Amino acid sequence: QNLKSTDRAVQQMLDKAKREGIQTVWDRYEAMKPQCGFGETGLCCRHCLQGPCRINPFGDEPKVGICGATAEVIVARGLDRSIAAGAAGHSGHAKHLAHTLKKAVQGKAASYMIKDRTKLHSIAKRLGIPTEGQKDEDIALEVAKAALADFHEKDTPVLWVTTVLPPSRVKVLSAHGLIPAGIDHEIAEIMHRTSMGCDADAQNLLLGGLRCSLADLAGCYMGTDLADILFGTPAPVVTESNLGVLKADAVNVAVHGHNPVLSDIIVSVSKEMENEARAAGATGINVVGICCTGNEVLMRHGIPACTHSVSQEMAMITGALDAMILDYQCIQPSVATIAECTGTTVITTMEMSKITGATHVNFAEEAAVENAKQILRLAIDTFKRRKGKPVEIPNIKTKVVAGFSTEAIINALSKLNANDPLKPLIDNVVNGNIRGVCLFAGCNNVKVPQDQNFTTIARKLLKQNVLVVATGCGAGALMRHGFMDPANVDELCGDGLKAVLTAIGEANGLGGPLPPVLHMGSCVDNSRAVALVAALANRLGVDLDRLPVVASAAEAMHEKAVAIGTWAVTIGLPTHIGVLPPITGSLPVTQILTSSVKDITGGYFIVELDPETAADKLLAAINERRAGLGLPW
Amino acid sequence: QNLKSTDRAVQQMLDKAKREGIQTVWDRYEAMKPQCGFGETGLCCRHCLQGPCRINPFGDEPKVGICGATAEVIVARGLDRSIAAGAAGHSGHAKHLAHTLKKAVQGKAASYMIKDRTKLHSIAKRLGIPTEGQKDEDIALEVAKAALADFHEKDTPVLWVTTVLPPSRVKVLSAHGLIPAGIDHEIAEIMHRTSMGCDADAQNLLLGGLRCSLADLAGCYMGTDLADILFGTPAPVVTESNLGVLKADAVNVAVHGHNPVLSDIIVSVSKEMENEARAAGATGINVVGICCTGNEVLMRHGIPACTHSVSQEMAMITGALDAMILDYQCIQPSVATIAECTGTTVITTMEMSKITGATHVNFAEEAAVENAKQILRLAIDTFKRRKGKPVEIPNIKTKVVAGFSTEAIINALSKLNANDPLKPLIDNVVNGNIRGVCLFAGCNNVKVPQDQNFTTIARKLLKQNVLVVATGCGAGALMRHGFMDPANVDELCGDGLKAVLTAIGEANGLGGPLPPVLHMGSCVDNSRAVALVAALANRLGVDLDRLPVVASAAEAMHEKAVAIGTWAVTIGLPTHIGVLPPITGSLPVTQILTSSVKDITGGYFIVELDPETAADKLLAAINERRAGLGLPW
Ligand code: SF4
Ligand code: SF4
Ligand code: FES
Ligand code: FES
Ligand SMILES: [Fe+3]
Ligand SMILES: [Fe+3]
Ligand SMILES: [Fe+3]
Ligand SMILES: [Fe+3]
Ligand SMILES: [Fe+3]
Ligand SMILES: [Fe+3]
Ligand SMILES: [Fe+3]
Ligand SMILES: [Fe+3]
Ligand SMILES: [Fe+3]
Ligand SMILES: [Fe+3]
Repeated sequence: QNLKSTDRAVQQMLDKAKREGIQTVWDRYEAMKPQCGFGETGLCCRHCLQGPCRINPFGDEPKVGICGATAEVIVARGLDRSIAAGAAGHSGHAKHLAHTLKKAVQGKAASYMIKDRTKLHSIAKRLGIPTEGQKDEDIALEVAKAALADFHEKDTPVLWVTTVLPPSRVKVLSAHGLIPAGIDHEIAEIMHRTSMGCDADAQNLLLGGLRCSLADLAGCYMGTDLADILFGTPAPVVTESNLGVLKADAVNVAVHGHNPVLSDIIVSVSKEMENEARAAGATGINVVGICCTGNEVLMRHGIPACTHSVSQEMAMITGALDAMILDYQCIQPSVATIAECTGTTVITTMEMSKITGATHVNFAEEAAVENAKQILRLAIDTFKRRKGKPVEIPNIKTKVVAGFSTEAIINALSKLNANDPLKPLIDNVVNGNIRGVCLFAGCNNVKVPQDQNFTTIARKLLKQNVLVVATGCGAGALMRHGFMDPANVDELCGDGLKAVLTAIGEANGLGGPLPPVLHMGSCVDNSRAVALVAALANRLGVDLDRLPVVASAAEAMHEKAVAIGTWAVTIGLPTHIGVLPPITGSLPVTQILTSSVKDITGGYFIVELDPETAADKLLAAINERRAGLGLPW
Repeated sequence: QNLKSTDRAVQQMLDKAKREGIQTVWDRYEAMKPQCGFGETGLCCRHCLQGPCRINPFGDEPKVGICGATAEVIVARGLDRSIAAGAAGHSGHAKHLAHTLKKAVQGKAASYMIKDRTKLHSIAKRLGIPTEGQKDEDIALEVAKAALADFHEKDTPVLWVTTVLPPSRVKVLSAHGLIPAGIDHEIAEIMHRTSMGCDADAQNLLLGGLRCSLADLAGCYMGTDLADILFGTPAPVVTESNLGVLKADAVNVAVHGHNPVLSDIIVSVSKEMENEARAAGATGINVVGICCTGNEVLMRHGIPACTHSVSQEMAMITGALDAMILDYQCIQPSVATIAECTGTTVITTMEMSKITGATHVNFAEEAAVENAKQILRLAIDTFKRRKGKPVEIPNIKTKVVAGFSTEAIINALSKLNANDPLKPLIDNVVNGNIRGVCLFAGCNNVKVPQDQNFTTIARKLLKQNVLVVATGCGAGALMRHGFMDPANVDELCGDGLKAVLTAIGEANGLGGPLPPVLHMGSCVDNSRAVALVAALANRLGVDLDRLPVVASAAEAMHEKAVAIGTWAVTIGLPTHIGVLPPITGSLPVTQILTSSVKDITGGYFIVELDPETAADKLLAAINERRAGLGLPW
């Protein structure tokens, strides 16, 4: 089972699933092998009913699609649609939060409110919205209107791009025509240009993809901005992760998906139902996280994270998961059938994401508290039904220090230099105590033993004094393996990094270092890493493609991960991806994405499936940036 | 070659291509066989980097995707993305025309103007825009603003749906949640809901598809509305079709693509360059049409149609095609490589649709006349370079009577009943001289001998007194086979239909009947058929699902054709498709689309690849509607 997952709790549940005959994601993967090589390389097209068209990577015919589409075109069109799909997900999440904010301040949903007034005013100021003499509710209405306006064409470009990157970066992108005109506008233009008989030039297609990836970035940044207004900006928090956070004697409720608009409410209501939970024989309601909705409630409230990504079904295999409350994205639909064998109540809540066989509760912000109580009552009913049933919760968990929003990081550094908080970080980059910054992002993927690339790469970088930040299921992988426990700093960190983590920690009262890796939140909260890197760029007077900052989607899966990787490249970062995207069928497309894009945006993809080699390549990319700044490395 | 195309001119060019060694679409199809059965049935997913996933139609594993996605989910997600892509194309075309109109009336592009003031005011009235006391330019600005506003969420739903269907139909659709909230909003929500780990219920997915198909309808109707304001509403016109419309002694310039914003200008400028063409040794500039941009200029100006769809490369094989001027959609990218062997100058004009190896001219409405002259000068240069080269233009052409906009049809019928123009049509439906109405729409497809299904089905329906209307490449197929020549009415039409076509023709001065089939325009102008059918519905006080009206996408190919077929179903029509969409891998999805959707919208798909059988099925659908109205059949 260590060939399926490096997580010992997951391995234990894989053994239980095997003896109980419950099929898992790894079993379904095995049943899919050998997978189609045309699809894996990108050399398949189904964009019209003359297809499917395939092209042999090598050899004889077919060499070209029926309409004449070349391998270059086919691969670039497929990739562009994946970017658009990812942008559609992140920006659908942001759009939902925009409507939620508008409702809150129009007095239509009093379960929601402006919790972070400081963040509201700073976002308003960034967008050019006047705050002097205005009611907070009016400023917020303007912010939510601006958010909605970035989805369509208007007299300005997408402000959640142009106001969040350095002017010099905006200028470079504008010169190449890459600034998005509107988020849903770009998604639709991708779907148009990639349909049959339209764009058929790889460079032109890929430029469109880069622009659509910035629409994804805008959705991510908008989502983080709106969620912080509504739910609070994260600050350091201490919690736990892995399946041992489930408690046999409690009602275990997982929040799973991406958008916390309902699961933030679940967290609140669950505490006010502690006595109703007790009347049913439980100690309490134990809300736990899965995937990014879990990250959201971890970062804001310290809710423990049960599991992530590819291993999500394992939480149900314990027998102790009374409810799984779903919104959208990255939810394996197998959960609805597994639930019949495990006793879990799987509940969908969003109209555009239902799963056959799950119970649907139509969540409305207007009714959030009532809907939450209905859902938790189902979970309580379920707890009662498992009276007397043995459960097998692996007694395995890690300590997690998290909550490192960009504001939190700036505040932590400000204890070393109150009026120039970024300077202590920069000083330690210059002197080499911090070699550079690496962001780990993205999913797990069944093709890769779970977490093996995140942990292997992170260990090498941390020994070389790289400041490692993480989001999403990359943060999930690292937290489940102890990378967010400060007790592991001596083992994992080089001496320079340890010194910096210790100096900042001790200056923040902790009598101990910051954790080895800083958890910056959910996938949309990759936008927080952008905010940090852009602030560093501003403070140094250079663009992001001169900073010693890299990204790694070390185990990517979702179309959203492709979008994030592409915008990381577009904003100027060397960007590692540790699974193969469907590009190898076209050398010209591969060469653009891994090399000639450098001449457009300064960033580039590093495709490398061997994680030791990827770490070396990421270090070389960091060290090249250091050399370009005239720094030792 | 009659196994490739039923068009004799195409067959002649296929022989020339074969002896010259020029590969065609049919050759590329042959090289693709056998095609992938997983893709053909819909049982392939590439929505995440754990794929590709395939499901065996029958037999053993794989039975489910890696994430747990069932065959039902996989098939419904694929279909929904095709609908979204089609909506993206039709509504990208409409959006372009909206911006063109706005520019025209803001004084930014004086090559464009309000040509149809009556249509402008009627559209304004339909949308609720005041016209009394307003400058036309201000009414138009309001109409273009409204057009742009339908792309995004706002306080009203998409007006180019809710104001163009009967209230009773709007009510049925609203009750099922099917009215789109915004065109690009729906496209993005489809891309989101279909991404990994989101919507996983076939009925829910398909309802989303139906709603997105109405966003496609809105784009089509918007496109026709805006093009009529700018370029004029079609009225009856007489021209010719097929390759014999090329002239060896002239500069032959094909306009090809969909959006006529530039090719309407090409038509104008070409006439003012007749003397510059003569100085170069030509008789003149002979503008000819391909595909739907060709239909647009045929309907408005009588420009002859050279060819359509699958046979587009054959126009180049003649050796006499000096330029091919491209916008977007349905352009085989092979044209750019064929042009090196045929001497044709292939010119792209739109930023989001380039083809490697073609010459790009950046068209701007602000510069339309200048850009057109640059392009035509290239075509003239090309004509000169073929001084002395033999050409082989098949001496094959048909006479085409076209220009039957809905306004034109109403006007024609008004000569039989001035103040109740629809009543003569209804009277003849009731008495059986007109059995019903069939709309032929969509593309040719290399899988089907070109035009064989359109002509086979149309012949059977016309003998059974069906009034046949046609758009797009369905109109192209029928025009190239003589179905738009009134001289063929005696051979093709039943006695009842002949009597009606003759009565209307003779009442319009023609001393002869209307043609056997009425050409209602381009693919967006499927919206004109909706306008006609909705007006009939209004006049009878029933909804469209009670009218004896059917649709047939008899040879479909493009994602746009899937969108049109789906909205034809959604508005209440029995809708034949004569190629297999990728649905047969899921019986539940097939059953929804061909049967249980009847209980939602009253329409349904009829999937039938044998064209004689399809005609019988379409007649049975018409006759069932007649029976439901208590009429003989
Ligand atoms: S778009 Fe071209 S390559 Fe794709 S399926 Fe259609 S014919 Fe084949
Ligand atoms: S979304 Fe599911 S079915 Fe599709 S490729 Fe990914 S794992 Fe396979
Ligand atoms: S041929 Fe396998 S992915 Fe299309
Ligand atoms: S396996 Fe052939 S279309 Fe994917
Ligand atoms: Fe995910
Ligand atoms: Fe993610
Ligand atoms: Fe992910
Ligand atoms: Fe993630
Ligand atoms: Fe994830
Ligand atoms: Fe077409
Ligand atoms: Fe069409
Ligand atoms: Fe078509
Ligand atoms: Fe067509
Ligand atoms: Fe066509």
